[PDB]
Amino acid sequence: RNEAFFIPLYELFLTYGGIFRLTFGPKSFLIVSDPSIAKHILKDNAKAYSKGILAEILDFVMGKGLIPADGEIWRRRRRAIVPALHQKYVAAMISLFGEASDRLCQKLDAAALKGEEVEMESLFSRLTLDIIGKAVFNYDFDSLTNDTGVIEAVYTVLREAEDRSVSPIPVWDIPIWKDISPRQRKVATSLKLINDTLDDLIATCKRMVEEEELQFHEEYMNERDPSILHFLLASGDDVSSKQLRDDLMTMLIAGHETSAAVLTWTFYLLTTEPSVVAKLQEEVDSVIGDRFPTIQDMKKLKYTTRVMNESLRLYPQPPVLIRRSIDNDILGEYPIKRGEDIFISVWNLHRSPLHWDDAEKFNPERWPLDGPNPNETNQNFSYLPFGGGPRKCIGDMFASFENVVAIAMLIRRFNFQIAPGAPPVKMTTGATIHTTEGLKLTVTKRTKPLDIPSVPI
Amino acid sequence: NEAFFIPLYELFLTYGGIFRLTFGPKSFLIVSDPSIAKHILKDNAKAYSKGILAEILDFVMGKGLIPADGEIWRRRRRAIVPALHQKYVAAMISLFGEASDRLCQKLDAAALKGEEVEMESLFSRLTLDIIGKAVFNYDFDSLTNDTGVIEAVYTVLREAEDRSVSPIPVWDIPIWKDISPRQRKVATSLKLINDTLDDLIATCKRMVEEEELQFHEEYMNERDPSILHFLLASGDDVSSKQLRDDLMTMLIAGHETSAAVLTWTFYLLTTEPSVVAKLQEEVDSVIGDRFPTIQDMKKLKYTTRVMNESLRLYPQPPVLIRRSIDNDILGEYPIKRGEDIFISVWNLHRSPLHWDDAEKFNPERWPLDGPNPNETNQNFSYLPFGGGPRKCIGDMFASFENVVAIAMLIRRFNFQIAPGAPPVKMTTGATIHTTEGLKLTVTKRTKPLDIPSVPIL
Ligand code: HEM
Ligand code: HEM
Repeated sequence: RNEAFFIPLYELFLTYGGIFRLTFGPKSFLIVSDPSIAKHILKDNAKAYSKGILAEILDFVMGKGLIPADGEIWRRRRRAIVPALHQKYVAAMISLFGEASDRLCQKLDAAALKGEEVEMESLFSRLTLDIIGKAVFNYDFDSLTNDTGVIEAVYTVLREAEDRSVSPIPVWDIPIWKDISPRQRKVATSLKLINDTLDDLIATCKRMVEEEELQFHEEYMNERDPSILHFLLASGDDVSSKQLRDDLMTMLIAGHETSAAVLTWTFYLLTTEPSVVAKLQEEVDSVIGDRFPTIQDMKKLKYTTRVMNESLRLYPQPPVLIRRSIDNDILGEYPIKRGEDIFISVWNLHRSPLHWDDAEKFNPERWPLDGPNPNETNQNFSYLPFGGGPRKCIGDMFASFENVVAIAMLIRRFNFQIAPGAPPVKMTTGATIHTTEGLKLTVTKRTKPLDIPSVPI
Repeated sequence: NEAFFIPLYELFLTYGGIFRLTFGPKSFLIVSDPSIAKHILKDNAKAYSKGILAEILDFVMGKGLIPADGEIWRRRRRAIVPALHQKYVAAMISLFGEASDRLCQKLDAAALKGEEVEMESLFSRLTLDIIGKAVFNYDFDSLTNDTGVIEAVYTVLREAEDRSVSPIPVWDIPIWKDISPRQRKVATSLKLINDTLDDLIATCKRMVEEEELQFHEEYMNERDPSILHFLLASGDDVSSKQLRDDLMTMLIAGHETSAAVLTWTFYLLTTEPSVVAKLQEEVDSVIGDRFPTIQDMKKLKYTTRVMNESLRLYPQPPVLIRRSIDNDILGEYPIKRGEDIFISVWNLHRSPLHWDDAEKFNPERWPLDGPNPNETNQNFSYLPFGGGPRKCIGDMFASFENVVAIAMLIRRFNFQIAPGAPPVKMTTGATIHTTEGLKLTVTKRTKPLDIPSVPIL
């Protein structure tokens, strides 16, 4: 169809190797699928690269215009935000993960009783939105149940950004010159709605901070408002309201669809291997049963963690990392000048036959169950679930626990199967990998071990 | 590939004078009915804006994405129109004369070396040299030279034509990634043009202060008869930015339009030798080698018809873009606000239902001594200069410009399609360009009353 462009890039990769140039007219793109070269760009010589095309496109959509900002502004804000995601914060977020997942479970119980089919991708999107809003700026979207102005303003921003997501493979369409004016206006309206909502949250929290008798420190957390926003305001760092709003927006977007896609593809993947569902159930039944998981449970949910590890391998979010050279460099042996637009295919890295045995196989036990958890260091940049180098994910522990909690709880409560006559599960791509027409599943209440024998009348 | 108006012609033959073209969630109304076009363009013009075309043009020209108050232009149009009075147009005939003669000198040289000429390019230079002088008293000398400012004009032109809207999809990578650099490159060219305009304004402001002439409807400083001078002598309170914009508007409006008319006229002439004969016969008789004067204009009847007929077969532009800004009825069909409309002038001009032998180059389809054809005359089946409140203000200027140019060239030279010349095909935008140029063979014409000539052995 209008295939996810990383599929053609995979085929081209098998032929042409870990670095090749894609030419189309007077413009070209470098496609990097070599772990060493990816490590060079992302980590060893990261300072020679910007986010190029992706940054420019994203800035335009978000109202920041066509002038690339000083990169040191973000480096500064990132340094300020990272400490907010400390050990104690992540532990407190586990509770939020549990209750939010339970709300989804309530929705699933209802659908199961009525024997209805569910579209899981949509539901995972609502769940993770509710989580990130609460976690980041202490707001309850309640998108699992409602569709409000701000909820719709978020998805309008999302849909628009994804529609502008860059692909080096030409498609059949009318140029969008005619569309710039109306699209930017519609988006601007949605952004103002979100920003006004954020403004009310900033003000509310500033007030809570002034009235506090708490010393700020690296492990600071007001227990009544443990959000990142609260941490940032208790810091005393001088930041404009515009910048702070922009930061909250960044993490909302970074932390929403990412986890939703990971849950979606994990559950798709689970349908393809019943024996994996078996091991998963066995662990969850033993370790947590019906309990909301706690920080101590995370170490013990080993097989669940690996399932997530393996899902992110087969379906990376995003499947491509965009860069642009801003200085001279050598990629392997190949000299390059400033101005090269580069696509690092995480999809190719993760599924490379040269670096993975049975690359297309869903096998959570390809990394020893009791060994170390796989990461970009571990796997020599053949595995990049959370990126690598200075621009890597800052929500990686947050998101790992979020998804382990969600998977574990759901797998405890329900049996999931591909619905009869459900649409085929195909991919579209952007910031994350979406399904083409949803993930339609049959959900039934699971008969748990140690259930009391039941007898209908 | 094809100029999109070609498929719209075929669709028009099937579906008639008004139909909806659908592609996804968006659609365009294609109007080819003279009555409906008269309704939109004239009778109920107030229910329509220039929609997509205006938005696309505003962006490229540095005016952003919020449409200005339409009343601003209506005000400025009222101020500019009086500048193109009878006395002014007469004085421009001299300029038309001398510029065409300069092209003739270039053509004389090429004939001597037996070189082939690419006429579209040369007509573009000719009309650029004419419009710059007539509008803001500047000599581009593009017929002889290549400067930065000349290149800045064509850089703007090329970009605008590349963004010109087509309702028919093409095969390409979306240009979201290119918005920032394109906007920047153009802005650089625009600044160069604007700085030149600023210097011209200043020179003229001083010349106006030190002159002792009363302003009136027939005002014209004989030393600087340009439109710019008239506007400054008016006393109209207008900002420099606005004035610059007006000069840009007319530069663009009066440049490529005439070039395309000359280009397609000369293409058409190669297709009908008997028309060239009649043309030569008239020109030999009426003006000979003389530069035409205002009095010659009435007498150059067949030349006028050749131009009339060229504009019929190759309208500039081939489509007029509108958008409904109120409710309306198009024929019988009810319409809401927000409809994007393409009036196909190409279809109107070539409709078999309204023209006998519509594809035939026949300057005598309007009786030679009858009235000159116009939008009133032809009941909106003929729109060389548009119609209604947004119609061309340079229509008399341009009609004389082209008659002068055609007449002189046909007096002096024989033109033929060059051997092995590229095929003449069409691309489209604000005007109809050829795909690969109009390569012609040019030889000095043996005129009646030429002294018998004998080359030396
Ligand atoms: C399964 C969930 C997630 C995945 C797979 C993921 C993945 C990634 C990846 C691969 C990058 C690097 C992109 C690049 O280098 O171009 C990134 C960046 C980032 N992530 Fe995540 N992420 C997830 C969840 C989160 C969460 C929950 C947060 C915050 C609470 C977050 C915050 C960020 C931020 C702020 C960046 C930009 C860092 C920078 O540019 O310096 N992410 N993410
Ligand atoms: C053969 C040459 C020309 C042709 C075929 C032509 C054709 C047209 C047409 C069809 C329109 C109306 C477009 C629409 O309604 O969307 C128009 C508008 C206009 N023309 Fe011309 N034109 C020519 C030369 C000129 C010249 C020489 C000038 C000025 C010196 C000029 C100034 C303008 C202006 C300012 C407008 C905009 C009117 C408005 O929006 O109210 N044009 N032209």
